[PDB]
Parts: sequence; C-alpha cells; structure tokens
Amino acid sequence: LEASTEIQRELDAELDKLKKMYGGDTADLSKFPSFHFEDPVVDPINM
Amino acid sequence: ASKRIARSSIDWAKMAESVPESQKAMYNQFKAKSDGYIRKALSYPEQPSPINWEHYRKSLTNPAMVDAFKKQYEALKVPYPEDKVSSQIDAQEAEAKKEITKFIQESRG
Amino acid sequence: GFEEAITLEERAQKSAEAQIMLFQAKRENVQFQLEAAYRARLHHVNNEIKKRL
Repeated sequence: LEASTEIQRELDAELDKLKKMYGGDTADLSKFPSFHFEDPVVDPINM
Repeated sequence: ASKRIARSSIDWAKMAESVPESQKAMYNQFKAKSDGYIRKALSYPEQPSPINWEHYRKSLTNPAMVDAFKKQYEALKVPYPEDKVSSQIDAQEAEAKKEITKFIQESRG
Repeated sequence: GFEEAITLEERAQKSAEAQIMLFQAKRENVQFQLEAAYRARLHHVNNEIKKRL
C-alpha cells in the first residue's frame, strides 16, 4: 500500500536473488522437481 | 533394498593366503579397487536424512505446498535398480568350475 | 624336493578352491556400486526436497 520505488526495487532484488540462488530459471520451484535420472554404471567383469 | 548392506565382506585372509602375491598382483589392485567402492559404499546409507516437515509447515504462511511436497515425496519411492552382468559372472562361474575340475585332476595326476 | 613339490601342488589346489570367493567378491563389488549410486540419488532427492523447503 503506497510503497515507494526503492521498496519495489528491494522486492525485485530479493526475488531475483532467490531465483538465481535456487535455480528457478531452469525448473519451477513451486511444483515438484522433475527428476532426470539414469541407470547406474556397472564395471565390466575383468579389469 | 536388500541383499548387500555394507556389513557384507568376504574372508580376505584366506584369499590373501591363496594368491601367489606378485604373481597375482592384480589382486592387490582388485582389493584396492573393491576398497574404493567400499568408500562409495561408506557414503549414502539406505535411509536418507530425515526432514522435519512440521517446522516448515508452521514457518511458511501457507503450508499447502509443504503438504503437496510431502505427499509427492511419499508417492515417489523408487526401489533398487536392476542387476546387469550377474549372468556373465554366473557364466564365468561355471567356466571357473570347469577350470577348477581340470586343474584339480591334473594336480592329482 | 618331491615333498616340496607336493606342498606346492597343495597350495595350487587351495587357490583353485578360493576362486569361488573371488567371484562372490566380484558379485558384492557390483552390488556395492549399484547401492552407492542408487542411495546417493535417494540422498540427492532428500536434499532437493530440503532445497525446495
């Protein structure tokens, strides 16, 4: 309510920092993360 | 989920006595190679670290997202992956048994 | 020399007997690797949920 410009800049700075810290650009952090797993590597029988 | 927890370990003493030392120095490599995978087996036990969900439910203003995350975490419980080359070890085990029998009867002769 | 050659053959037969426990060690080595990979993902999933929280 009647927030100044610096408060708006402060809020945008905090949201941008949290987005860059937790990597919100790649995936939506509000929803469940989409895991992209892979089969584990098993060594060959011999050396 | 089963089979081999970190407690399992074969008798290294009899195996070390059996090998002809530097003639089978790959065992010295094999033990250290297996020991390195024990170091990987040292980390990441069966259960993960428990998380107090109630603290995040009370701290967050709207705990509906925490309940959804907890419900999805309980729903997504993936079990162990599949063994790949166990049959190859079993095939070489049968070949080893044939070589065991062949070496035994020749030594008996 | 004949007695020593007998004992050397005795050791060779015993090393053939221990070949089986080597195979079991190889089987446990494979299972250990598959456990360390799968459980780290289970640790990574728990850390990702904690990261979301």
